[PDB]
Amino acid sequence: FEPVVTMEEDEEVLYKVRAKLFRFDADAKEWKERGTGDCKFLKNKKTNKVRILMRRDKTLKICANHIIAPEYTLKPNVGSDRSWVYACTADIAEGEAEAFTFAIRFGSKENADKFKEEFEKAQEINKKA
Amino acid sequence: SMEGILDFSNDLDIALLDQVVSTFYQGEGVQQKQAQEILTKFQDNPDAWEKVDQILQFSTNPQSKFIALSILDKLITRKWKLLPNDHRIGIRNFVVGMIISMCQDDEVFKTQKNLINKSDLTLVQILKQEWPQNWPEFIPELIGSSSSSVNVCENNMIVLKLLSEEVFDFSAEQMTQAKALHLKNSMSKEFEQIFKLCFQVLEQGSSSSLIVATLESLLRYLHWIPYRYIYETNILELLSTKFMTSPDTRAITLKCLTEVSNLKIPQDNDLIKRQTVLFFQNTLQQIATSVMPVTADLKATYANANGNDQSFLQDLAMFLTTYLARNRALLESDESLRELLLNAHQYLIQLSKIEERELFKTTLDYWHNLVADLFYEPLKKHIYEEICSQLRLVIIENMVRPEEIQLYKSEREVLVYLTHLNVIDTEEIMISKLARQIDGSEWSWHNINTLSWAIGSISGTMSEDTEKRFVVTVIKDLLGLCEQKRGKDNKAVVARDIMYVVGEYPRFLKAHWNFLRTVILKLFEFMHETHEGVQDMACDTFIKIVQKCKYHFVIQQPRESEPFIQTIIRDIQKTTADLQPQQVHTFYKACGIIISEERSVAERNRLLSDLMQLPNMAWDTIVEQSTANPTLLLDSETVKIIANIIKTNVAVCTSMGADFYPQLGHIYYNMLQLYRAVSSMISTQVAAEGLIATKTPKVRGLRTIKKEILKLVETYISKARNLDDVVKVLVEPLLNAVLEDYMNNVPDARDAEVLNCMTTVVEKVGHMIPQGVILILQSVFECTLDMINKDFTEYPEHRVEFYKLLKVINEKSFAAFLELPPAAFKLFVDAICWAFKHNNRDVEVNGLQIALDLVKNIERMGNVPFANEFHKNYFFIFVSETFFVLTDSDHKSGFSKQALLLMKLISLVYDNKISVPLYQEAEVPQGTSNQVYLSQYLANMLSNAFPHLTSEQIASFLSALTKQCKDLVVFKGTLRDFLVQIKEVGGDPTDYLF
Amino acid sequence: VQFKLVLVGDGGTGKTTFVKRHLTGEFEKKYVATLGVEVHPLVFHTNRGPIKFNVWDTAGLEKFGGLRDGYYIQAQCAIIMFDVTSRVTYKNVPNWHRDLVRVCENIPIVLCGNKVDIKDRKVKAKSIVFHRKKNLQYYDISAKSNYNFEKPFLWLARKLIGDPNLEFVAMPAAAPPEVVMDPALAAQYEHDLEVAQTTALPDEDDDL
Ligand SMILES: C/C=C/[C@@H]1O[C@H]([C@H](N)/C=C/C=C(\C)C[C@@H](C)/C=C(C)\C=C\[C@H](O)C[C@H](N)CC(=O)OC)C[C@@H](O)[C@@H]1C
Ligand SMILES: Nc1nc2c(ncn2[C@@H]2O[C@H](COP(=O)(O)OP(=O)(O)OP(=O)(O)O)[C@@H](O)[C@H]2O)c(=O)[nH]1
Ligand SMILES: [Cl-]
Ligand SMILES: [Mg+2]
Repeated sequence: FEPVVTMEEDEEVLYKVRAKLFRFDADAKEWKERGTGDCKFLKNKKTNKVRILMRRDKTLKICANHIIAPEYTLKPNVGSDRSWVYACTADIAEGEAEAFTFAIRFGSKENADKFKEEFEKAQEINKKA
Repeated sequence: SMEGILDFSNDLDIALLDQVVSTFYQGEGVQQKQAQEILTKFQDNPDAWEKVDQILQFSTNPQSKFIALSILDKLITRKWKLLPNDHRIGIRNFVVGMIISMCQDDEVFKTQKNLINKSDLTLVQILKQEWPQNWPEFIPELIGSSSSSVNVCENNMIVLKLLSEEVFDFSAEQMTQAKALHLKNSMSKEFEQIFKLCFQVLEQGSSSSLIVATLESLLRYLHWIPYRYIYETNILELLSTKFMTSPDTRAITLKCLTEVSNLKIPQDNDLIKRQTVLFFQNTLQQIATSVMPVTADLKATYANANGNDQSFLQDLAMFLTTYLARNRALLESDESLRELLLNAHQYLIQLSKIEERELFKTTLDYWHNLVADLFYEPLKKHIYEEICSQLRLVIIENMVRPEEIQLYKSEREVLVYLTHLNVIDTEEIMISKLARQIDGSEWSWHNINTLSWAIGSISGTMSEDTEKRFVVTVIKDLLGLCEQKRGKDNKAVVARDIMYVVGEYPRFLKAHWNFLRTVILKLFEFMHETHEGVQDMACDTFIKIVQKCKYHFVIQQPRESEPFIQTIIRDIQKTTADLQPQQVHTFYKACGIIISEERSVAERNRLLSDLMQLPNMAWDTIVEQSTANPTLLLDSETVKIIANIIKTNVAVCTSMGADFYPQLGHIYYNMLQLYRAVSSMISTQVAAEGLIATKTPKVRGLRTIKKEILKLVETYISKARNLDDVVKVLVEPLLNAVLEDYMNNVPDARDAEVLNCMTTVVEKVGHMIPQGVILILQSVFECTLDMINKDFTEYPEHRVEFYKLLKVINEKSFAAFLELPPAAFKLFVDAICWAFKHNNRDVEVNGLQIALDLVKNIERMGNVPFANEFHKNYFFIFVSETFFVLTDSDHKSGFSKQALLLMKLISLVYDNKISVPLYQEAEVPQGTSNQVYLSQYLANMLSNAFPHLTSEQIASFLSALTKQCKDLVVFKGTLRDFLVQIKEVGGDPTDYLF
Repeated sequence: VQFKLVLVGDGGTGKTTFVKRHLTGEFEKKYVATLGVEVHPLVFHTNRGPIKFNVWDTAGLEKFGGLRDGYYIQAQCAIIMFDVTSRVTYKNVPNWHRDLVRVCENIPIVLCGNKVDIKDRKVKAKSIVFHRKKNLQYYDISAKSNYNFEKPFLWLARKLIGDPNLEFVAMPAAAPPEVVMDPALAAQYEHDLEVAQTTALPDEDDDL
């Protein structure tokens, strides 16, 4: 009897954490939210390059997509013990690659410290590759 | 060159306007923006109305003509009465001519509905100005012109629909009372003729578009017309048969019949009752034969969402619920109507299965009505047994979490009534749904959760014995389910549901001590489970059970060696060791609830001492090491510990209130020393590092300590019983610790919670501390006013707390304002009017209330110099400021209290309760009454503020206002009429005689 | 595949804030009243491909109303907004609805009660019934907490495409480009980062 008739598939998730991401608007000299959701470190199984990929909750829209460059440095913000700021030279969340000053904030200091640990591990992976 | 249209000095280029318009509507980015600004300026140009005729004739672009009509509408609604009669007639004829022309061209009629509809609304705006006093022939001509053309007839139904809307549905806020009554009476007088035309079209009409348009107008008429037009003509029969059969008319017809069901109707008339039954029979028969039978799966249909099915089914739910809520007793009396009654309800059951939250709530409101009635009405429930049985399943399967407060409440109430009507049926349904979770056929987290919510919701409806057997059965079954499931994801879901259910059955817990003890001990074990949500649910369940069963923890239970609260306290360090701070605070709060049940004071204080042992020991060690070494407060970790100590005190004080005093006494003096120590560090850090310091984790942690100290003090004083101890022991150290600190910090370092704390103090004991209240004012008044008097946005919390504080001081300790220097009392009046000009209700409402209370306070003082001086200085400031906020259109939420205040001020004068003259000498005759001077002042003031009003308008308004100043609802009416008249030219002064 | 969406409602109800959050992800705390209208494209990725809303965010304050109903011409869908902390915003919903449907007779419309994040709610759930007879969808939303914040667009999209199974899906994530540090913009970076590190992040009391 005849019977009735994301582009992340190439990647391993090294780390996942809930975060709020901000971009600095120098024009207004103020921090602006870019998205809240899961921040993931994805290792491409072909190139072994690790990126940050972050998607807003509800819409699943990308608010961060960039290589974790070995040259980047996580720096504290004056207001927060659970956030890092860093310059990013090429983020393609909104299409064309652009530089940003990012700040990413977590639920706790432990999460922030863990993120930094993983961020550095990924930098080291991006150096060997 | 697009800005050429703004020239106006030159003739208007129409092809250029159509460019700008096209660019706006179709264009993009930068181009759209520029065209936008130009168009907006063009439209707002006050002489642009002159260009309308030119645009309407010579433009090709229908959007241009739309905007032209907007411009004309501005003229018609604001400035019409400035136009000569001849010009008003010329405009009127041009509009009418343009509509007829567009309707007589079938191509235009079909393709330009937006422009025609806009034209029709423009016509109706003219009718509102002109009709019927300056256009008695309008309706006869309209009725006449209908016979000429089908397009014109259809369009005339749109005009009549809009007119009915403007006169009866939207008149209340847009017209004076007198003008609305005039247009209502006018339409009513000519309705016989309008109805005749509408009935004729429906009786002998082939055009579905014309029939639908006519039925749309009828829907609007049904809002106001007498029932005889429906019941004493053939129209009911037409609506409930013919128009239900064709789907083009079905949607509007069902809406008409819903409104028919709401008509005011004779209650004691057998013919009318038979007619009411009959149209319902006819309607449901048409649905069952032409749309879908009673058995149809509406859930499926609705989900598929073909064509207009969703709206149809929404409208059918509205019709059935509306009709049955009014008429189901009609269908219950005769047994030949039983099938109709049950089929209608079966349709509702089917509708209630639709997966659409807002539709479900609509049906649920009806079910609540029904089952409430079956719970009380004699000899009814047996009719509905099968309806109710189905409904039990529908509600159980749709139960939401108690967090959805209103929906959960509605569902619970329905399910409680249903449970009472047949407990066995409810019980069987729940036990069988539980078996389908256990056998896996219906297992899911959503499904077990919803079922648990349902089971919890009917707590207290069964007899104690029936409930006992039911709960044991449920708990055994859920426990078994929890065993079955693999992995703690699944086990945690079931455990939380077990926790949920047990917490909803306190009667069972109170009868079964061993079980209750076991449950508590299990929650304690779960307070070690770090799996997400488990510790939270355990702590939340603990406090919930305590809130309901607290007595059982404070007595010594049979075969226990001590009250269980002692056992909880003994082991508290072990119990709470793995919890987050917020969870620990909940735990201590729950213990506080139990301890307040102990009414022996010595025992209660001992329990309180024992509960607070760990916070108190940590506190003591910190206080000793902190004061001996003030550096220790720099430590991030210490600041956190101190904050958590204070928060624990707040938690326990929250549940113990007055009983907390011994613990407060233990920490109070060192806590105020800590407040000062912490204050210094913040001030030090701000100076050393800048205003940025207030954002830093360390300073935020320090400020948290100060705010939690204030919260503790607020919490205790708000609940205190011994107010003598509050005044004699607590208040003076408090004011010393906080007031100078507040005043002497920079704005950005001042805590608004200080204001809130002081509000509580004045509220509770302000009568007993007159000198304390003065100190409060002197410390916070000017420096806070200076923070908030530059704009409406800065320092939002201070703004709100500031006017709350002034409000309670003005209510409790008015003498404190009598002590102010005149210049500071002037700032007080300025501060009150500043609050009036706020758009935030939190500040605006308090401002108006303080003014009314202040007036009352001044009135109380009687005929003394201060009161007489107050009126001479401030009466007219309050009257004029109130009028400003009344009339500027930016403060509409405040209308009611503005009106009350104005009424109070006016009544003072028209009762002669102000002894002295308000006018300064050399202003009016020496003998002039305050009444006469007030009239003169207001007339002059309104004339200046609103120069387009006539003297006659202003005089009539003021005459009305002063006569009505002891009748608030009428007074408010007069105010609203004025607010209408100030938006236009040539308002009728006789309106104020309504 | 694009649709004109008109957003209407009283001043201060959160129309612009809601749209801006959807456009950029930012939450604007300041109230800057819209002058007439702001038009912005908004794209969602669906299982039926991308859907574009041409969002006409109109002014709710009478003095900034601009073309008013002129903005509604050829709208294919609408959101009517009020603020559950302001009753007058709800009292004016029939007025907005009236003006809107007179120009757009047969379009899907969502009624949205914004600011459900605020604890002291003034327009209670049981008061909100206007949508029923008008066949509007209703959502409680919060532009601030993001409660239900995609729902208005998901519902409208389902109505417009005529597919009740339409889902929003994750927009594909292209592999990002490898970076090269320009030594000429070395001192510039330090300056901009210095400023960013010493400007405090907003809402440090929030969960994220
Ligand atoms: C009047 C009394 C009559 C009878 O009491 C019997 C028994 N004495 C009661 C035991 C009660 C308990 C063990 C507490 C229980 C009801 C509560 C919960 C939340 C149990 C949860 C699970 O067992 C633990 C779970 N496995 C752990 C996990 O993995 O989650 C992360 C029971 C039944 O026959 C009757 C009611
Ligand atoms: N608490 C809270 N505030 C909100 C929310 N959405 C917006 N707001 C704030 O409320 C105000 C709303 O401002 P807008 O979004 O510009 O209001 P609008 O409706 O566009 O105003 P008009 O353009 O004048 O019609 C701003 O202060 C927002 O930050 C929300 O969900 N919750
Ligand atoms: Cl009891
Ligand atoms: Mg706006």
